[PDB]
Amino acid sequence: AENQYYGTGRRKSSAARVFIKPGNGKIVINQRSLEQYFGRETARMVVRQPLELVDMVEKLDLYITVKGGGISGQAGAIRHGITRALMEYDESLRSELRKAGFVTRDARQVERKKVGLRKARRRPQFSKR
Amino acid sequence: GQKVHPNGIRLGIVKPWNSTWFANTKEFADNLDSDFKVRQYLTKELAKASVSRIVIERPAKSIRVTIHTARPGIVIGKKGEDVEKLRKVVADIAGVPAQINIAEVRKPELDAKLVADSITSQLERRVMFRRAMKRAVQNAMRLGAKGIKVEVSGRLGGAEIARTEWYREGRVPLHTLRADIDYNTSEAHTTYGVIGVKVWIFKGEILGGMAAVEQPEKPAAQPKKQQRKGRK
Amino acid sequence: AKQSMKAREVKRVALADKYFAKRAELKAIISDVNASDEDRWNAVLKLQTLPRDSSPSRQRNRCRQTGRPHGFLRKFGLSRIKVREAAMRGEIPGLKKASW
Amino acid sequence: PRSLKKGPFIDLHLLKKVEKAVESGDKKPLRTWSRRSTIFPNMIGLTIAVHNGRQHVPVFVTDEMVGHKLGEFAPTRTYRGHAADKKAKKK
Amino acid sequence: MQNQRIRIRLKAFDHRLIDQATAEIVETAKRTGAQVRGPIPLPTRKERFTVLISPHVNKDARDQYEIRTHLRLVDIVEPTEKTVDALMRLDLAAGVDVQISLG
Amino acid sequence: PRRRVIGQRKILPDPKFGSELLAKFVNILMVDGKKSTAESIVYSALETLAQRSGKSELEAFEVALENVRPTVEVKSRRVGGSTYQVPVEVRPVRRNALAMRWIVEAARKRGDKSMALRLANELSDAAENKGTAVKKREDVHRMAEANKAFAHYRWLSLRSFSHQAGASSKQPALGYLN
RNA sequence: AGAACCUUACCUGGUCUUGACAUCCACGGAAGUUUUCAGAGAUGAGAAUGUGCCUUCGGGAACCGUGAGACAGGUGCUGCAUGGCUGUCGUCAGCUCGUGUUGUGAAAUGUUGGGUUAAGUCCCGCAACGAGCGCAACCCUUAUCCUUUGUUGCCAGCGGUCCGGCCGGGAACUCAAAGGAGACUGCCAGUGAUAAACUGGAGGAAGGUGGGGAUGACGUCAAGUCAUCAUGGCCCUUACGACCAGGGCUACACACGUGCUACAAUGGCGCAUACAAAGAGAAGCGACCUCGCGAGAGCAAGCGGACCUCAUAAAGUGCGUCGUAGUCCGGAUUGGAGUCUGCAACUCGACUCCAUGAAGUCGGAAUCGCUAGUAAUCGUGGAUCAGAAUGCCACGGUGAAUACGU
Repeated sequence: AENQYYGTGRRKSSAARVFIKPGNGKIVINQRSLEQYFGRETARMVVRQPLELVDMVEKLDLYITVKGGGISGQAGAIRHGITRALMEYDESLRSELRKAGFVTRDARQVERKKVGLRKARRRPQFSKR
Repeated sequence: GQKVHPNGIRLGIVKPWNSTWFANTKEFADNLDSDFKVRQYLTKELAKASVSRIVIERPAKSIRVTIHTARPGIVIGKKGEDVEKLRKVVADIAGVPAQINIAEVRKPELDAKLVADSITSQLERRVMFRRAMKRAVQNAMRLGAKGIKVEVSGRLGGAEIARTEWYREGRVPLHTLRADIDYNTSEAHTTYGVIGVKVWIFKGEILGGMAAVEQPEKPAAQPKKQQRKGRK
Repeated sequence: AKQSMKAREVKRVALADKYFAKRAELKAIISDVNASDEDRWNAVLKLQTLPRDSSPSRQRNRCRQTGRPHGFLRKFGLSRIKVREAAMRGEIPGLKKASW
Repeated sequence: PRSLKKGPFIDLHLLKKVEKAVESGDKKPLRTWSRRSTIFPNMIGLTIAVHNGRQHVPVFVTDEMVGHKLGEFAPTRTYRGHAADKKAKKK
Repeated sequence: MQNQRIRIRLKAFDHRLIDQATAEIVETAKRTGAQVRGPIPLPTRKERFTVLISPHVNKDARDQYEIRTHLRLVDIVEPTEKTVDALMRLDLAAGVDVQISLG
Repeated sequence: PRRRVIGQRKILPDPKFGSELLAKFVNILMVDGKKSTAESIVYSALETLAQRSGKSELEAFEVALENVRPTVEVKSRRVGGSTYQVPVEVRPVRRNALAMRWIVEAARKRGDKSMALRLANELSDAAENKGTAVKKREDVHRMAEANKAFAHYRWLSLRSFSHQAGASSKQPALGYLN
C-alpha cells in the first residue's frame, strides 16, 4: 500500500520516473506543464497511446521526473514508464502491458568504443600503397 | 608472436600487484619513480641471495617492503647486519623512513622465478644444456602445480641465428581472467650476447586471494546500522 | 635523443615549476592591464636571463626516469612504450586491462 | 594579423649590446642571434647583424621598420622556383 | 539535507583494500562511540589511457589501460576523540589512503 | 559458407498510430541519424494527404506502395567465359523496402519548400502510376522478362548433385555447386 | 598525443676538455644566497651576506673550478648476432604435449570420414590412445531484478514555503559500488541418422553459451624495434661528450592517406526551449563583481570532487524567416586595429571584429565499414596539455536497410 505506485521507464539507458494513482486524469511533467516541456509536439501523442489503449485518460493521475535522453526520446521512455507503474487496478495489468510490450526493457545494451578501431567496430580506413 | 603478457590482465581480480600505494593523483609519478628506484637498487644488493618476488606497500608515513625468498634466512644474513643494510638504502631511496618484513615462503622449488634463474645459470656458464630445459619441466611437475610452459631463447647451442625452443606439459590456460598464475621472464648475459627464459606456470584455475567484501552493508559490521531518515 | 639534450630538458623543468607558481597572479600584475601606468619597469626585467629557462613555456616536463622528449605521460612520469613495459610487470598501482 | 599582447619586452640579448652602442651613436654590425626580438625607438640608427642560422645579415634600423622584427628581415626558409630550383635566400 | 560537519574520506587504487578499511572504521566508530552510520559507497573514478602495443609501429593494434580510484565517505555524524585515536592505532592499509582532513 | 541460420531485426509499431507500415517508412526516412525530424516530416505529410482526401490519411501512400513495387531482381552467376544474368523472385519484405527507398529518393528532388509537401506530392503521383518510380519498376521488369534465357553454372553443377546421393535436380543448400 | 626558443635525432654559432653529473684523490674556494656591468649566453671583472660539515686541527669531504687515473657518457653502427616485446594470416578451425603402432625411413597416424557447433561441441567410428591449447568457462561490464548504504544521492507524502532537497524532515522513488539473482538447447514441441544442435513455446529485462567486452593456438612469415629498455660484436671518449642560444621536421613543385565541416531548405539563421552521462581541474579553473563592440579583462567567494567549476552539452523542440541567384547556404584568404598563452607570436600558436572578399552546387582514378546499440549522426569530457584537436580515448543523446543465395 502506497501514496503513489511507481514505474522506472527504463528505455535505451534513459529513465522516466513515473508515479501513478487514481484521480481525475491529471499530468505534472518535470515540476511543470505538458505545454512547456513537449510544446507544440507529436510527443504528447506518444505518452497518450498506451493510456488511450486501456481507456483511462480521464482516470489516471500522474507525477513525472526524468533524467537522460532526447526530448522526443523521453516521451518514448514515459510510454513504457506509465505502464511499469500501472500494476494494481487489476492483477493481470503488468502481464498484458508486457504482452503489448510497454513493460519490456530495451534489451540492446551499449558496445564500448574499441581500441585501435575508429568507432565501436569500424576498423580503420586506409588505401595505403 | 601474439598475446598480452600474462600477469598484466589478472590485476583487477584475484592477483595482487607487484606494488600497492596511494599518492592522491598529483604525486603518483613521484611515488612511481621512487618505487621503481627501490625495486632496481634493492634487489641489486641482494643479488647473492635467492628471491621469487618483491612486493612494495605504502602506509602513512612508512614504506613497508614484503620480500619473497627460497628460504627464510637467506635475506636476514648474519645477526641481522645484511637486512639492516637493506632497510638502510630503502630509507635513503624513499621520501619516508623504511620498514621490511619477510613473506611466506611458498612452493620455492618449482616457483616461476626460482626456476628461471636456475635455468639461466646453465647457459651463463657454457654448460652443454642437452636436457636441461626438459628436466626443468619435469622436476617442476614432480614438485607440484597442474601444468608448466618453458620457452628458452638466447641463440641455443651457439647458433649464429636467433633459434628458440619450447615445451609445455599438463594444463596451461593462455586467455585466463581467474586465479593467480605465476609468470617470469628472466634476462641474463652469456659469451654470445643476451639470453632469456620465459617460465609460465599454472597452479590452479581458482584462487580467492583478493576480493571485494562478502556481504551487503546491513549484515556486515556494526549492530546499530540504521539511519535517522532526517534528524540532522 | 642524446644525454646532453636530455640534461638540458631536465634543467628547464625544475625552474619552470619553481618560478611559475610564484608568478601565477604576477603575469596579471607586472604585464597585463593591472600594470596600467604601473610596473612595466626595465629595472625588474633586466633580471630575466636566469628565468629564460624557468619559464611556463618550458614546462613540458618530459620523462622523469629517462629525460627523453615527446609522447610523455605526466601521471606515470613515463611515456607510451615505457608505461606498457611496466604495466606488464605490475609496477604501477591500480593498472589493469579494460573490459566493459 | 597577430601581435605581442600587453606585457613589456626589451630582450636580454639586445639590452647590454644596445646600451653601449647608443653611447657610440652607432658602431660596428652587432653580432645578434635574437631574431625572435622586436625593434624599438632606443635602437633607431643602429646596425643589427642578424644570424639566420647559417650567418649574420646586417639590418639597418630606422623609423619605417619599428613595427617589425629582426626575424622578418633576416630569412630562414627557401622558396623553390620551378624553371630550376632556387640556390639563394631572398631579401 | 545534511551539511558536512567533518569529511572522513578513503581514497584508493585497489578496489578490495578500501572495502576492508571502511568496514573496519565503521566498527571502530561503534566500539568507541554511539553515533555512526553505514558507509556511503560514494562514486568511483576511472582514468583512460591508450598506448602502443608493439615497441615500434603497428598503428592499428594499439593497447588500452584503466586505472580505477575508489572513494568512500563513511559519514560518522559525530567522531569521538576515541574514534580518531582507534582508527589511527589500528591503521595498516596500503592500497588506500584515509583522509581525516577536510574540504 | 555460413555455419548456422541467422535471423533479422524487427520493426515495432510507431507511438502515434500503432503501425508497423508507418514505423518501417519513417526508418527509411531517416537522414544522418536525425529521426525526430523524419517523424515531423512523416506526420505533417500524413496530414496533407488528409486535406487531399479526408476519409483516410494513408490514401495515396498505400496505393503508391502497390504500384511502384518490384517483384523481380537480377543476380549473375558465371557460365565459363561469360557472366550472363539470372532473374530471382524477391521476398515481400525487400519488395516493399525497394518501393519505399525509390519513393524518398523521388521526394528529395521535387525541390518544393518543405519535405512534408514533397513526400505527400510524390506519393500522390506514384499512386496514380504517374510518378518517378514507375520507370524503376519497368526497367527491372524488362531485364527480368528478357534474361530468362540463362542459368547458374549448369554444366558441372548438375553432376555435383547427381553423385552425392542427391537427386537428378539442383539442390538449394550450402557449399554444394548449384 | 599536443616539434616558436626548451623540446635538437638535424643544422649553425660561441666554448672547454676526468669532461654536464656521481664515486674516488690533490689544491683553492663552503655549498647556498643576494647584485652591477662587458659578452647573446656560456663566460669574465667587481660588490655584499655566510665561513656550515669533519678534524692527527695538518687537512679533507659536500658542492664548485682545476688536474692524474680508474671511469662516466653515447636513439653510435649491426634486426639473417641477439634478448626483452609485439604484428600478420584469423576467431583459420584448426595446432601441439606424453606414448604406442605401421613403413627401411623421411614421416604418417591422432590433427582424417559422415552429421552438427562458437568449440578437439557432441552422436557414430577406423592404431590411434591419453590430455591440453584455440574455443568453451570462471571474468569485468550492461541489463532488468533481488539486495544493502542513505551523502557532497534521492524526495509518493508532510512542515517553513516564491513549493526550489534550500532547510524542519521523509524512504514510495531513481540513484551510487558492490554481493550477486537469471538462461542450461536444460525444459517442453518440431526438425536432425540415433545425436550434437537450430528454431518455436513460455515466464521474465532477456531466451539461444541473455547485450557488451576481455578474449586469439604451435608458429612459418627471414615481419619489425639495438630508438623504452637489455646486450656481445664495436667506434669516438680535446669525442658519435658537454654548457649556452637561435633555427627545422608544420618547408613547397607537387602527388597521396586520414578526418573534420560544408555544398542546404529533413536545412541554415535569429529570438525563445528541454533533459546528459562519465571524468578533470591548486603554476590551475572559477559564481558574483565592475570594465569591453566582442574576444577579453582585472578582482574574487570557492574547488579531494555526486561539496565549487569546467558546463550554455548539442543534436532535438518552438515560432517566424529564406528560394537555386554560390544565396537567405558556405563563409576561406589577407590588409588593419583590438585581444590572448608566453621576456619571443616572423617563418611552426589561439581569438575577436572592421574593410574587402573567393573556393565548394555531391566530386574522375581511387576508396572503406557494418548483422544491431552495429552502421549512421550530434555534442561532451579526459590522456597529452604554457599556446593550439581536424586526431586519439571513452562517455551520454538520436538510431537503419537486410541476411532469399554461395
